[PDB]
Amino acid sequence: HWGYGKHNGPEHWHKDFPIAKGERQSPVDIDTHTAKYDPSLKPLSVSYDQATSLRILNNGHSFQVTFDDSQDKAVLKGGPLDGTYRLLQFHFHWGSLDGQGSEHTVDKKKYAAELHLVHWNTKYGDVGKAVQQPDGLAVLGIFLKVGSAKPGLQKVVDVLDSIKTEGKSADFTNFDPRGLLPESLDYWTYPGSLTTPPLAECVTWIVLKEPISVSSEQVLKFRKLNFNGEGEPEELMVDNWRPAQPLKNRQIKASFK
Ligand SMILES: NS(=O)(=O)c1ccc(CCN(Cc2ccco2)C(=O)CN(CCC(=O)O)CCc2ccccc2)cc1
Ligand SMILES: [Zn+2]
Repeated sequence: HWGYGKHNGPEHWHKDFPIAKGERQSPVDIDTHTAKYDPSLKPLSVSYDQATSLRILNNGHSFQVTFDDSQDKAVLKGGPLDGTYRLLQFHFHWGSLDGQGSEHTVDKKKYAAELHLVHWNTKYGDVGKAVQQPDGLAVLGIFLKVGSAKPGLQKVVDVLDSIKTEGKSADFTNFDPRGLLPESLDYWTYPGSLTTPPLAECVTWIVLKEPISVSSEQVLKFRKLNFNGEGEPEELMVDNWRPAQPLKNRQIKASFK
């Protein structure tokens, strides 16, 4: 029922999910002058060498690549995190135009898209239990700007024709998510939430400072996806981003001076 349109978009979500007006909702604007360097943060550890991708799918609000999280293969540790977080899936949020699409903003600047690599804290045993914990998930957020192509994204782009409509999926094995990362792991971090219903307040956000560049042709292919299912009226999957939410009683910490 929820979506991104006028009658079911983010301004309506609170009716079914009252935590939408909660104390640690995401995304937020990152005010770079107020975020404070935290020398206590340890270096991020992104260990994706053994990642095992499974499928790519259109779920009606984004497209997502899933991973086998049956074992400690692709894991995120360090930075603000205590313990080990397993990669479950990645997906994107994007705009109808290059000047919008990201969920987080930087000094109110919106990027053309935002990649979310979703990880869960293995101390809770399974992701369903983790989403009920304030420290259950860690999402690594990476901004996309339009410029040069990202070679590591092309395998994704070239299969989107096969999952145009909600409910479609395809095999997507042997995809290496390391090809989606920027050079620098400098980041901002803050406690927040899922940015789609149920908006659970279970996420440590780690947002990389350095965007990746993708080409206009790559992002154009994102915008040809459909929110609707096959055999329904075509509604292009664009502007599937939640806007910045109030920061409230939170501090955004920087890993870098
Ligand atoms: N944009 S964001 O902030 O990065 C972002 C926004 C939403 C989510 C979804 C997180 N959630 C919650 C959810 C609930 C409904 C929809 O979603 C799940 O992952 C749920 N689920 C699917 C995992 C999978 O198979 O992928 C786990 C399976 C499970 C097992 C036992 C009991 C309950 C659930 C992730 C990132
Ligand atoms: Zn997301």
